[PDB]
Amino acid sequence: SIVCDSTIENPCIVQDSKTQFSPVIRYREVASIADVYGGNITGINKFHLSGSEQPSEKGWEAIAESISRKMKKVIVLDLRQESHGYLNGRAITLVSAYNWINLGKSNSQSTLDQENWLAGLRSRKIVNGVLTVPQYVAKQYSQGKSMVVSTVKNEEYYVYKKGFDYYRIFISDHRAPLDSEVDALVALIKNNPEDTWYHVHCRGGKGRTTTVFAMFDMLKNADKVSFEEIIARQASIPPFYNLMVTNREIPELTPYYEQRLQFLIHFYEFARQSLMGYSGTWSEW
Ligand SMILES: [Cl-]
Ligand SMILES: [Cl-]
Repeated sequence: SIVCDSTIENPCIVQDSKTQFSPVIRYREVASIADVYGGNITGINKFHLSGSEQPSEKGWEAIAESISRKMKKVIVLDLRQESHGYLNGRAITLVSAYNWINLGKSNSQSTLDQENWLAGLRSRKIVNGVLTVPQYVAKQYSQGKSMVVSTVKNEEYYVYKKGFDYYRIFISDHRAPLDSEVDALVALIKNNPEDTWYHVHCRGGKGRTTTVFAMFDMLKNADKVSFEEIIARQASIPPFYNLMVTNREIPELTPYYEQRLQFLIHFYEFARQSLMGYSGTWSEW
């Protein structure tokens, strides 16, 4: 064996949930923008759209209860390209630098690599080297804990138990979606009833989820609401993620945030033209 070092050759097992019982800390519902935002709220209040970070086992119960109270088919939209799953009910990720373990891979290969990784853990009596986020950030690669394996599960296990559907859109962390994934999101929305509830999530519940919320908003409203107002209103509810802000916590990620913003500007124009009569796909546009 080898202690991890955050390279694609020797990636780290990082536990995202403090425990299997940890609460959801970036849960929000897009429709609440209508109750909070002081600008243009046209077209917001009828969305059936919630989002979060990656839940713990118990977190899925909280999300299901939140959705039930608001309520229709529910689709959980996992935006994560990177391999992830659960070890004894705790959310875990296979982490290389900038959380890009599956960067450049086909979606097929990303799934195969995840399921092979999880199968390897599942076959062990004990898993070693499980880092917390603070330990990973501090590069304390050899200070991870061991866990006696009770269960190793993918997200689908928990989502299906709640009677929800699962659909994966493979977006690299900190980046814009690729054209295939944009087409897949637009089609998913078109191909399900207008009343469908989507619970959207990524790893941290920040950039990817907010990007997708903005895309949903543009697809419905870009012909009547300005780009500026869409982005600002999506920033008005917790966690207050403003897609305009491209200088964030990690300076080395600025290029990707900038490219994501340019994507959003182009998607806005596509969405507006689609509401004005353009019948083709994003890739064709
Ligand atoms: Cl298992
Ligand atoms: Cl406006």
